[PDB]
Amino acid sequence: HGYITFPIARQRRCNVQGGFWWPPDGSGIPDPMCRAAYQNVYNKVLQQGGTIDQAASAAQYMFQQDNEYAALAGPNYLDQNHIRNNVVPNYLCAAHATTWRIRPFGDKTGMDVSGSWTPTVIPLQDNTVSTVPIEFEFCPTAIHEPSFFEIYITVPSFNVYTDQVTWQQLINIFTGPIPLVQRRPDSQCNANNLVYRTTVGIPVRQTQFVLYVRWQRNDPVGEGFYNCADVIFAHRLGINEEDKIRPPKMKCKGNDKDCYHYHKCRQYNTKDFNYVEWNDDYSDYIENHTGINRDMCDSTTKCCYK
Amino acid sequence: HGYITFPIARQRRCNVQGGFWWPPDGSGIPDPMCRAAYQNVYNKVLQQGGTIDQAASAAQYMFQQDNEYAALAGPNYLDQNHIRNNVVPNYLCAAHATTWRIRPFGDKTGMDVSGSWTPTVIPLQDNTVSTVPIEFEFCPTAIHEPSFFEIYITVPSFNVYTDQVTWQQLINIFTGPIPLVQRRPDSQCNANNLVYRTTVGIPVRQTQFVLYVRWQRNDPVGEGFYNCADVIFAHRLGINEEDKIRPPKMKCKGNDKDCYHYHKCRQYNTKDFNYVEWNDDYSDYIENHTGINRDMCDSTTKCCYK
Ligand SMILES: [Zn+2]
Ligand SMILES: [Zn+2]
Ligand SMILES: [Zn+2]
Ligand SMILES: [Zn+2]
Repeated sequence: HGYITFPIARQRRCNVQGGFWWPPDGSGIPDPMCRAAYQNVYNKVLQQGGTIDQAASAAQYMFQQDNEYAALAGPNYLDQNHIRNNVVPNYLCAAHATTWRIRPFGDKTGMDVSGSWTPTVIPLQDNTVSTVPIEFEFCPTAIHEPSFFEIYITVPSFNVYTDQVTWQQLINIFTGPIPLVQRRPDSQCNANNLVYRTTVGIPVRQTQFVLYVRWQRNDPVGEGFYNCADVIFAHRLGINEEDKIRPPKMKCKGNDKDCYHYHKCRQYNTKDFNYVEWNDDYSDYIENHTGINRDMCDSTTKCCYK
Repeated sequence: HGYITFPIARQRRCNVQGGFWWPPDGSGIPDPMCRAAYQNVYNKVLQQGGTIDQAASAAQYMFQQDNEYAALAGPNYLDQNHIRNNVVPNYLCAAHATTWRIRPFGDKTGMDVSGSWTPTVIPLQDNTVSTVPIEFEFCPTAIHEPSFFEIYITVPSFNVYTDQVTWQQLINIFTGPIPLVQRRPDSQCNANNLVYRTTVGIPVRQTQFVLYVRWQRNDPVGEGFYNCADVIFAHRLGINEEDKIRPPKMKCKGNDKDCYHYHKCRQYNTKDFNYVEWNDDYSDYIENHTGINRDMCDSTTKCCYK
């Protein structure tokens, strides 16, 4: 049992943020995607003749079990076609938990909805890097050995706003054991003294992407843990350094001066231009001249029935 | 002569924002990409033995001539291979103006630098749309007829932060005459009573992209006007509606109430979680455990020379 702590797993972030214990309808959950995830399981149980308590119990079970996003593979856990077709065929972010009446693994299908899932923002040092190394931290709340990990990244055409995570949209970037090490005082994990920690080069994406992490136990039970992690790279602002022409080193003089550890925790207006007023009228232009409901003729054409 | 007013052309936005007349080194330009564009032409002239005035004159000529981002094609303006190889082979956003000593068309190469160019933000009604109609507005400051337009969009793999706009990264989405019509009171154009206005379905992009607009005169001179326009679609926040399970219409009662024109112009904290303090420590985690300078051993390992 466990979950990704860095980058924080989707279901882990929803659990830690809370507000899901009361009210029972999930209206206290501040994140809209964690709220929509809760409310989808809640609403689904109600549709199937469940009571408010059975609906709230199934939705709360999905959030509470953030360390048990699991599926049993049996003794044939190394068979790729067995995992992709029988163990986790779909509902990848839920680890194929689709039965609210049967626990384990209940119904965690709320976690596979598409939309604006909050990501870990990784800033780029330079916008030209091909890969960014990240030190993955997997938090085991229960210690299980022997075990191995598989880390996947979504293909560049995956869209988190509209797409379900599928095996056909995932690229394997890691496979093998991850050594069990001592947590650092820094650790995002607080279950025991140990973590799974490793550097993985993450291929750069110009869009929000998903990192799929499978933690498989090498045993006849074949229990595997599957987690979705939402990530995004922040681009560095300014000119690309390689395009920047530098001035020659000069020394100048004249009576017109205009002619020549810790870190820090409207501006575009000039003496010859008012950006605030211009950008407000330009925002209005965007609204009325883009989309299926844009102004075409009504502000210029008058008609009557003859 | 003219420039795109909607979506605002790259060189038009830099000109309107101002701050480029004084100081002569361009330090008064508020937008970093307009400033880097100015300073690249300024610095280039200085490197070639130009004086501060010849450097400031060439950089100011690039900004001032926002309606003359032009190239002469000659009588064979319909020959695609003549345009892509001889007329505008490179420096597409500058309309291949590479000579500061010779006017027209001077040096406008500052406009082809890569980086965080400010885009027109177009909000999506739904994140599942394939195309978004926009009403293009081309502002003619000089009226020229007969003439035609070609509108291009960049390929999905184009990256504005690092890539030069090339013909190999552009997809033609419009070709033909655009009727000359009366400006609307709404108009972003203020040169004369007329504009070029048309609806074009813009293919959806999940990243910042460029719209390349070529306004060609049908005449033996074959003067063409070429403009880059930076654009981005804003995604709608929340759950994708198609994934949303709705509750059944119910009527409830009990003593615990928790159980059941014009428009408008920290929040994620709950009674059971402090997000502000958690998200500050998590931002610090990102900084120290991502990138080539992340902490690996130094906070845990002590060494000495024997
Ligand atoms: Zn376990
Ligand atoms: Zn420092
Ligand atoms: Zn003209
Ligand atoms: Zn309204």
